[PDB]
Amino acid sequence: QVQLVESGGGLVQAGGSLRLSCAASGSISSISTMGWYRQAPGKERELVAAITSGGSTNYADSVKGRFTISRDNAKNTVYLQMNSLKPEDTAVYYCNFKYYSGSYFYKSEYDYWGKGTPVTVSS
Repeated sequence: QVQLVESGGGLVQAGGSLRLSCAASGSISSISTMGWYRQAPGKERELVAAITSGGSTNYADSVKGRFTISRDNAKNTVYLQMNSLKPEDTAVYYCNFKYYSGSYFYKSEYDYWGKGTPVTVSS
């Protein structure tokens, strides 16, 4: 019933797996893009996975073939199944919802994000 609150993170050893989830604000299909950004202390924000309203997915190089972004319309929830975790994946993960609107005279781009969740992959 709570939204824009990333859950499912924690501490796991290398090779482990986690599954992060985030509920959307209303109809998750009204969304235009859903992404899972991550940032480690001392490092810059980086996009890890991004699904479009059509299902087209994009991934990063380090996470390709390991992390899997996905969506459930019934539960209005975006999912990131992280697998074969490596210590270089330790960071705080944020979920972002991008909404595009416009007409022949204007263009609006809303971005809503959550508080994040920590992921610690131990060596």
